Amino acid sequence: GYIEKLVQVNRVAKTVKGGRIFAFTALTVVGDGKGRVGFGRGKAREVPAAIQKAMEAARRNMIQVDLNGTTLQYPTKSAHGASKVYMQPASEGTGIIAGGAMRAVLEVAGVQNVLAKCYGSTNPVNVVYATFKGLKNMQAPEAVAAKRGKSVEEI
RNA sequence: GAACUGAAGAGUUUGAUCAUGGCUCAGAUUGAACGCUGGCGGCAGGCCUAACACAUGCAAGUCGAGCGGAUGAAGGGAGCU
Repeated sequence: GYIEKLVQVNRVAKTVKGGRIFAFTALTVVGDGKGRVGFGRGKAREVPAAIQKAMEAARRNMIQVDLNGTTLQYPTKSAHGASKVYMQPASEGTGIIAGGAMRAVLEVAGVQNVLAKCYGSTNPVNVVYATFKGLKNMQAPEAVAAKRGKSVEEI
C-alpha cells in the first residue's frame, strides 16, 4: 500500500588508474499516501539495482506529517543548503502546484491541494531535504495550544 | 449573500559533485507581418511608416413668417376665336 515515486536518476563517475567507472544514483520518495512520507538515496552500478537501493533506504527513514486534511495547514518557508522552498495551503480543487522535484514529495505525503515554489538552487536532492524539513516541522493547531498551555481558543 | 481561489520548472561550465552565475526553452498577448492552407456566420478591428504630395467627387448650410427686386402660375376678362 506504499506509493513510490522516482524523482531522478543520475549518472555519476569516479576516475581510477585507467578509464573511468560509472555509478548510477537514484533518489526516491515513499509514503502511505495519507500521512506518512520518506525519502532515500541509493548508489549502485546499474539502474535496476540503483532504484531498488533507494527503496529500502527511503522506507527506513520516514516521519509523520500532521496535515490539516487533504491540504497543508499554514504557509511556511523551509531552507536547506542554498535551496529555499515556500509552501502555502490551498483551497479544495487545485492540484499540486509545485516543482517536479518536490511535486513527488507532496503528492506521496498525502498533500493534494497546495501551492509551492522553489527559491535559490533547484537541486532535486536538496529541495527534497528542504520540503522534508518543512513538513517535519509542521505543527497541528492542538500541538501549538499544548505548547502555550491553552485550548484551541488561541485561534 | 458575491465582487476571489492564489505562486511548477528544464537544458547548459565538470572525469563526476555542490554552489555561484549568465545564456536558451516550455506561457500569455499584439492595430501585427511572412510562408503553407482555406467553407460559413456574428461581433469587432483595419497606414503603427512619409504631420509626404495630392487628380477627382462630396464633407455647412439654412431662413421669404426680417427686407428689396426678378421669375412671374392657378384662377378670371379680351383682339383672333
